[PDB]
Amino acid sequence: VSLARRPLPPLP
Amino acid sequence: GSHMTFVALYDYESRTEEDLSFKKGERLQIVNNTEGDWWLAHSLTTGRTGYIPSNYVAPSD
Repeated sequence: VSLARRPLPPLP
Repeated sequence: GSHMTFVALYDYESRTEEDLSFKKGERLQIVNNTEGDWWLAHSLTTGRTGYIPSNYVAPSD
């Protein structure tokens, strides 16, 4: 299953 | 393939083996950025590969 299709984390 | 590179805008600590850790200023070769918001990268300072969060980088050259 795709590792690319995850939500982005907050910038710090 | 493309020879473009991206630069990290912030430090990032990986939470999983699949993902790179990197430092602000690190140069990253993207192997692919057409499948989702995490991109498949190669660090031009450590040589490791892994996914990176695309919001943490910008084109450098």
